[PDB]
Amino acid sequence: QVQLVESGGGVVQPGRSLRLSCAASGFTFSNFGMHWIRQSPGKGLEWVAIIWYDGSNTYYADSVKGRFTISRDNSKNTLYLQMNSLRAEDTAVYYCAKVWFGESEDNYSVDVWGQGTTVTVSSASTKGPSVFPLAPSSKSTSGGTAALGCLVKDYFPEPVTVSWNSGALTSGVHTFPAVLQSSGLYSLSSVVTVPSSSLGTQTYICNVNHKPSNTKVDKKVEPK
Amino acid sequence: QVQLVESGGGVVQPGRSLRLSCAASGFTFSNFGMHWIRQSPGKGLEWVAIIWYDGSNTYYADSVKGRFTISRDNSKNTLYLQMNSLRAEDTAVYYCAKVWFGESEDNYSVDVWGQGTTVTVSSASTKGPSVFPLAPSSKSTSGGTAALGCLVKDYFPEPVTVSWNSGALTSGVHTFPAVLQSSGLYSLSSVVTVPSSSLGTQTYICNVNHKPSNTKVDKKVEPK
Amino acid sequence: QVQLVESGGGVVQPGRSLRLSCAASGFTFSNFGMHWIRQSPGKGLEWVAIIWYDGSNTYYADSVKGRFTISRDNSKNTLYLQMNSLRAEDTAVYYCAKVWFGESEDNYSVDVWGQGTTVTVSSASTKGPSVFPLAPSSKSTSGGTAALGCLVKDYFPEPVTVSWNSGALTSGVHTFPAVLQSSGLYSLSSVVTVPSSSLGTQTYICNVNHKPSNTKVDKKVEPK
Amino acid sequence: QVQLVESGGGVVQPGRSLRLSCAASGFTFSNFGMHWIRQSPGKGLEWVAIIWYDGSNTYYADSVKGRFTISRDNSKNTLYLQMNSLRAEDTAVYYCAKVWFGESEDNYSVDVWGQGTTVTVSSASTKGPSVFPLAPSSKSTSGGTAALGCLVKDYFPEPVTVSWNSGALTSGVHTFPAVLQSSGLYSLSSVVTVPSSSLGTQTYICNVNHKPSNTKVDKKVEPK
Amino acid sequence: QVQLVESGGGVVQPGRSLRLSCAASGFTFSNFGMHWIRQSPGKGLEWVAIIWYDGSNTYYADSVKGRFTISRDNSKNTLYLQMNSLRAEDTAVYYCAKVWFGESEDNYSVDVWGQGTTVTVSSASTKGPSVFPLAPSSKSTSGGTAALGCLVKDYFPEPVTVSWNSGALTSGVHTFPAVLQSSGLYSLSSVVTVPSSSLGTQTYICNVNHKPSNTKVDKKVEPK
Amino acid sequence: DIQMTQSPSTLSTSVGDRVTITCRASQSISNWLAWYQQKPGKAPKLLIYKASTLESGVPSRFSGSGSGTEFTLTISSLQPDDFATYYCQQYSSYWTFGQGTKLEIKRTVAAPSVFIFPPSDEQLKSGTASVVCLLNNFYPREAKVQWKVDNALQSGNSQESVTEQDSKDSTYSLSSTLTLSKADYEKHKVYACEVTHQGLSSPVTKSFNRGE
Amino acid sequence: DIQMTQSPSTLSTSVGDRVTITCRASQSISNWLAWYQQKPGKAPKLLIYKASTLESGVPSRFSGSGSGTEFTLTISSLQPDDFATYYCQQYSSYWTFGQGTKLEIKRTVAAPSVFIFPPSDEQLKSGTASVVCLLNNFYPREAKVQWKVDNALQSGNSQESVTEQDSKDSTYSLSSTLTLSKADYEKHKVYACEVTHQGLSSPVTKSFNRGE
Amino acid sequence: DIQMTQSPSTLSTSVGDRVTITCRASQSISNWLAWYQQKPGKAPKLLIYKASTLESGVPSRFSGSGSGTEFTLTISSLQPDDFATYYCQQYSSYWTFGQGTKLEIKRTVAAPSVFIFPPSDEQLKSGTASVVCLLNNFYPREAKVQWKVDNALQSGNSQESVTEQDSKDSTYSLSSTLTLSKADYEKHKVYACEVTHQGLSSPVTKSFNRGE
Amino acid sequence: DIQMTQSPSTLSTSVGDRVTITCRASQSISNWLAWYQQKPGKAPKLLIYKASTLESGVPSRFSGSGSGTEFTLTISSLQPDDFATYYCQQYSSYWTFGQGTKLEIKRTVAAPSVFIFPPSDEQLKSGTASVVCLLNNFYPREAKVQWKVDNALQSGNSQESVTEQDSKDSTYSLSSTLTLSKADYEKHKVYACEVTHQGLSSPVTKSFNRGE
Amino acid sequence: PNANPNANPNANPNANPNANPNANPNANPNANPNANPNANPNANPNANPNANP
Repeated sequence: QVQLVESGGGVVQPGRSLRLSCAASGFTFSNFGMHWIRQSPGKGLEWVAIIWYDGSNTYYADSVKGRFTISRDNSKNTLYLQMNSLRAEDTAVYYCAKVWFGESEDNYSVDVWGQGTTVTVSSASTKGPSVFPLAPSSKSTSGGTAALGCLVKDYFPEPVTVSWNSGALTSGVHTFPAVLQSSGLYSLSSVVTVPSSSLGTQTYICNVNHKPSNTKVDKKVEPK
Repeated sequence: QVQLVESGGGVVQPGRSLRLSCAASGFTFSNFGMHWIRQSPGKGLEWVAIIWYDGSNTYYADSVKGRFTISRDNSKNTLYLQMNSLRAEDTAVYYCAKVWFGESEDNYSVDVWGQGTTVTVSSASTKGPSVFPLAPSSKSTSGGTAALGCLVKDYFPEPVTVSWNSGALTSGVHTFPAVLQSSGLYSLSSVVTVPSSSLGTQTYICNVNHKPSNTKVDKKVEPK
Repeated sequence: QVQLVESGGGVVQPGRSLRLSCAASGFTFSNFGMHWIRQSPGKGLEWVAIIWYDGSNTYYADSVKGRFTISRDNSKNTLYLQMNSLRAEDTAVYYCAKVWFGESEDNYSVDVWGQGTTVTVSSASTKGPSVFPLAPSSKSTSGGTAALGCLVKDYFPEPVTVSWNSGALTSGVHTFPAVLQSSGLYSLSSVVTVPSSSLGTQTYICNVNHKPSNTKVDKKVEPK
Repeated sequence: QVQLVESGGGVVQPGRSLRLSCAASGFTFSNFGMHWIRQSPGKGLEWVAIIWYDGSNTYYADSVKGRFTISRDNSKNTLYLQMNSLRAEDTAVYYCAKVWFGESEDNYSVDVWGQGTTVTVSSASTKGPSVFPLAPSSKSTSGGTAALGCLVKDYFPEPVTVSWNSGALTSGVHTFPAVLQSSGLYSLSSVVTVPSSSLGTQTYICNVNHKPSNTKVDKKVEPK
Repeated sequence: QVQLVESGGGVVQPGRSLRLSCAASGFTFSNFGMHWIRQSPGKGLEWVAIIWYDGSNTYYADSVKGRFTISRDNSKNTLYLQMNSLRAEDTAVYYCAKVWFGESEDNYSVDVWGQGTTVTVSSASTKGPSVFPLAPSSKSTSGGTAALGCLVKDYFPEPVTVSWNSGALTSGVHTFPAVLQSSGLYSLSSVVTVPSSSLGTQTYICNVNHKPSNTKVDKKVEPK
Repeated sequence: DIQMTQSPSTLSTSVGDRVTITCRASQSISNWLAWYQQKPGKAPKLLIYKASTLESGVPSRFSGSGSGTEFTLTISSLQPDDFATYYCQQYSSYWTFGQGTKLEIKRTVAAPSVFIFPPSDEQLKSGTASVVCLLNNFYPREAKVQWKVDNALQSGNSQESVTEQDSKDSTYSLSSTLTLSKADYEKHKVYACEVTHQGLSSPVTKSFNRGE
Repeated sequence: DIQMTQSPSTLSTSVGDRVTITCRASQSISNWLAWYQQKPGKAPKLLIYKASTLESGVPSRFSGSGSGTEFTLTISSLQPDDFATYYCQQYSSYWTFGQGTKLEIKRTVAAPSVFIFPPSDEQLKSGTASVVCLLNNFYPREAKVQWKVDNALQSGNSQESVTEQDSKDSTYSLSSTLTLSKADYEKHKVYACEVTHQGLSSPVTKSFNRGE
Repeated sequence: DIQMTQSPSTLSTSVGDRVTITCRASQSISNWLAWYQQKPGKAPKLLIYKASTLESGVPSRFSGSGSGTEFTLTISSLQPDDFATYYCQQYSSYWTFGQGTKLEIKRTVAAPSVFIFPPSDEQLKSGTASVVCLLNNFYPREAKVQWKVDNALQSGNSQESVTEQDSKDSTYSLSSTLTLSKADYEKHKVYACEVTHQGLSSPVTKSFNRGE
Repeated sequence: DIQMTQSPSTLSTSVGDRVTITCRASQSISNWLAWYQQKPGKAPKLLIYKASTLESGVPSRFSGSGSGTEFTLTISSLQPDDFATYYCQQYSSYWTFGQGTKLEIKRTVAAPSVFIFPPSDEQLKSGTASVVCLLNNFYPREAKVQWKVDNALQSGNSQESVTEQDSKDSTYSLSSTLTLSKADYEKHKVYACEVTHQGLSSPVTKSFNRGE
Repeated sequence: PNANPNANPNANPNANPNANPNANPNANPNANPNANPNANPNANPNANPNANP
């Protein structure tokens, strides 16, 4: 069927430029107009640009007019979005989308969305995480259940993976979504509930992995 | 004048492929777009595909999208239609057609149709017919007129020719169009009204001919 | 500058063929498409054919399609028009013309026209004219001015030259354009106004010359 | 890598002819089209001519059409430009340039430029320069720094070289670009800043050299 | 029919030169252009060079331009490729290939490939292999089936042949493809599954042969 | 997908009559509608485009009208060459044709002649039994044939075939074929075909007994 | 430089199957695309040119389709002679080949036989230690082999080798060779290879002790 | 003839700045626009084609954008090697270049040092009189020099020449030459050049008397 | 291999007529087409090359036209010497000829004279029986001859031969030879040849009895 | 009087598929001026088989 694959996203310092591409297949790309639409946690879904099938007419949202340039290569079946002078608020997931087929006098929107590519505009430098133990004790015990975890603080960029005992422990694991701090570094927590009767004898190690920095940390969590 | 000649049609098992061609003459073939349009008794007229004069844009009906490929060879003045993964419902007569000349902003359709080529998608094997006599008697006599005939059953594929007394008897002959049965074999009847006073003395033989299987059967019809 | 020279025109019987040529100079002939356009008193200017720079696409007017063939020889810088099955209405002056240089998406026409060559389609045979005097008298005198002339009737083909007194008399001479008669022969008149007081003393002779038939006639016009 | 070397430029009187050549190496010369492009201070960059790889098609700018002839010798890997009927405005630096390799349906321009050769169209006769002293005094002193120089006036053609004290004085030297005067003769100035405490005691001589006329002048500049 | 025979391949040190030849028969060699195409496990199929029938035009891939030279001897019906400044990544199987016959304006590729000749660019010195037994025991036994083998390690260059019991044992033999090590020496393994009830009584010997160094080693594999 | 619908499906008319056929679209197609004529066993020919423009070479007795969703084709005076099937085609969004209207030759009513044929002994030996009911030279075409086997109506085991209008007398002929296995055929006694037609005051029934 | 890409990289199929492989170009190459077949240890052979023209001598069960940037090769009914590697090639601008698609013989699932071999004493005397893990007669080809030295995973010190599909039963064999210095080998005790495969409900682990 | 126009004509910038220059065509040229860089006294080098495709070997800090009639060239972070003149070129219909934009090294304002030189006795003996006014080490380049002879402004008898930016301190030097006949020169007394510059609160005037 | 096709294969024409024959190629051959004339029992002669260039010595009444895949040869005014066979030939890629067009002398219709000859007793003694049916002085060339032996049509045992147009009256003659073994011949009685021709309202039949 | 930004941005299937007879017949000056690597490299069978002379 119709398939759209975005590429080109990544981390870019503010003020630099970045060019996103969208490869289309499964349909005659040159016969359809296309949209770029972005989604961010702060503003939700936000339309960015539209281009005609032949590129003759282009339109842009007011917040991006004069900075973004949408183009297309019908010989390569590729849609492009050149983004210049990026600001912090442009961090979002960008989707390309295909206009549906309709009647000649109707208004038009999109029916098939691409997979999406993440763009993160930040002045933070690549940095491995700090792993701190969340040690269980009597003050974090209610009955026969205790909670322990690992705090993964001050890392950039996204994402990081957390496993327990090389993946052998998955029941009761809650890895929270990362939060952006004032320093531009991300931070999250991973917690697990265990039987209190197993504390002191069963070994629990959290395995934090951060591919952008090739960081691998195995932190042992012991009770207090 | 304008002339279009289709070729390449025939019997094909479901799931196999077949390539139809359309030779054009009498006009500048490379200057016009072309259509392929099919006609079947079950669905009537049904548009299949369109190709631009230079082949840059092609369009297909939804029922054939992804299976058929239309192309053209302007150096040979030939239009092609490669049909893959044929289903039973694709059995039809296929016409190539020429787009008319019009204004730059008008919508376009076809003005000249080709001769047409028959495509039959069936899993039946080539088989000669069984010719059985429909013998006249008192129950098929009203006054001085009687009716007799031949039933041509279980043959494949179309068509078959029926003559009476080597063509000497044509007045009052009615050969019905063939009907396709549940078994995938065709069947038809041919009847003729004769003077009752000729029964018992004049010999009536129906001559069934089936070129695809080289079947020739002369069946004698005797009265009761 | 740009120069186009037509050749090949003449008198041709209906049903015969004729080949026109157009020699081009002053520009790169192989880089431009060309037109043939004809002009007749009955139809005015009338486009005939167009050819692409490489000859790949040719177009013809509806009234000539199937009878005329346009071609070109880029190695010789020559444009050709083979005319078959000529009809009477094809008699006209034929010009070759050069397409102007423009933008890639514009429509195109011609900017430089050739000199023109005359084509006369008629079944009339070559025949010299009959010269009859238009004799002045009292009925062709008003005051001191009288009118006399020569009638040049039933000649073919065009043209004919008329002089008066071997060219010594040119003031006041009016040679009318020839008219084609129902018999397919042309006819015209040449008149001159002279002082009535000079009649009987000044000798007036009209000299008709017709190179196609080598006709030379000196007709003396005497008063009545 | 790719290398282009122009030759043949020089001084030519208006109305005369001149032949430029361009030697190519580092690539298969016969497989690429070539451009000649010129640059002048009055018009900037200005395309002159283009030739196909086999020489079959040539194009020229309107200002040179009919006077310049571009050709090539693929056996010698040499590009030629014969310039006839030269005008004053043809004085410029001429570069040969190589067309880049691209797709079959793209438009084309040049990617590698040659070194360039200077062509000066002038009716001026060969003439050595006049060297005049720019004498320092109290009116050309600000603090401990004074300025002196040499005015090199009325020479033809370019170029001339200026040094001070046989090259021993280079700090603070400003040799101005030559300017063309109404008389067709060039003129320029060379200035140098020196310690005011050295005036009257340190000897400063400017050495003007003009190879076309074998002129060597050592002019001492003394205060007044 | 068409036959192509490559020759000239072998072991060459990096930085040295080598000349490959391709003998053609079964067709008029002088009437066709030729290609050289190479295949390596890391890059797959890779076009190298093309030469015209008369040698007037040659083309090379970007990765080999300036180092390889393609030529031909139509009097000997021989195609040549002189390769200078060989690098390690040039190790591949090289095929010569014949261009197919087509139309004058078509694009062209190859229809008949040669047999291929292997080129190995390595700084390793010729060295015989070390043959070590992979002895079966209780730790390599599951039921009545055991596995044993021979490891042929640290040899150069390719190839080596391995047989068992002078070829008398072929059922159940698996000789793995050789691998190139960081030291430039090759290594491979050969394994066989045998009935456990035959251990200690049936004799199994692996025979490694290396014709370039005339190495023959018969290693007996005994259980532990 | 724009649906097209033509009315009427069949029109009985005579030479010299004024004929009007209609064509309707499921949505507005502006004026982008074409009319095509097709004669049996022959390729279709273009008659009208833009709903009202006459194709070059088409006689003036054809005219088109209509806009939006309703269109009509009018023949002022029918001629024998005009007896054919007429299809409309929208070309506003892709291309879809109507079901087609066949212009039929109107004549006086003629009741069918009914004949029945039993299965031959050779076909019975072959393992099949075909019973044939024939309606000869009738008009108009609408008729109903019901098979009754021991007074039991059959359904789903018969097939009908109808001829085109005869060129000489404009009549129809229809054949109905009842196909049964030898066991089904020999498991019953009475086999009848009953025919009703607007030219028949009462239904006509022909019947036989197996073996009779 | 036009990039070519073929999908899928490997296709498991059986005799009589309908096979379709796809090939895409980084830019438009019009119809100038050829398909070449290559059997192992043999030179490539031309099958199709101009994307849809069958080479002389090629059986009709091969067909090509596609234009612009997407092309497909279709085998209507697979035959045992068609098990080979198929390459597409653009020849619109110079010549670049795709990575190639290998048609694999589809068969039933067969679990691997796992054997482990320790380094020989002679190689240890030579200064090197090779440990061999063998997977015999398995299908499909996808499997994972992890080396563990005293329960520590190794990386960058092993090499894998795979045989082609066996002619008799269409199975694979795999060898994994872990290479270590004599000092590294004698500085540890337990040596294991762990194997995972989709036909195995649980991972299989073979191990030995140095000196045992 | 397609006219090309570049803005700005001159742009003063510093190392590390983001530079954007624009180029407009008199008519639509689609995307057929190339950008060329030229260093003084050296041949131009190709930077960008198809308006946004980076030439091989060109550092990534260069980028192109634009389509139709408006195009831009952007340097994300200026480096000292990038101080050169940039020309755009349409190649949609023949080939025409823009006037060029020169990227200038921005620095602080520095007022000019003014020097005047009278005609030499040798040139006066030759029949001509050239008076030279020199402006040394000033920035920016824009300045006005007016010649006044006995308080009368001169026009059309002077020529100016400007040096390029000094490699060491990025300053300019300017020479103005006033040329007069010996009779005009000896028919007056006071000779002054008046200079205005953005670093000068008031115009500076240097003058001498003939013979003094 | 470029296929060539000429139409019509035979054209009946008269002196003074305007003749046009056509020739088509399976693919584009540009203008590389030649026309050759061949008279029966004589070598072919070159008429036209490059599709429109007249060979030296060829009268001006011959002309060529056409380009790409369609070409025509025109004779403005036919002359009696021009009754011959005309072949077109592409020479764009190797050389292939058309089937040829034979110009036939058109004349009035003349019915054939039919004669039959039985096998001689000497040939019957030799073991073979040839029966000969003769059609004399007929036009046009199309005719049908059917052998009937005791009213049974024969097939595959006869051969026909046709003469060229007679120089004096432009008529044809045709011989049909039925060949049979002596045993096959003596196993029947009546031997007839039936002849049909467009100038005959009814077939003409000649017959004899074996032994008569 | 402005353009409807939400209008049909696709390509009308029922557009003009023929050739434009009034389109550019001239030769494009800035077209491909180089040689084609994948041109015909084989000798021509129907080339000149005689002397120059």
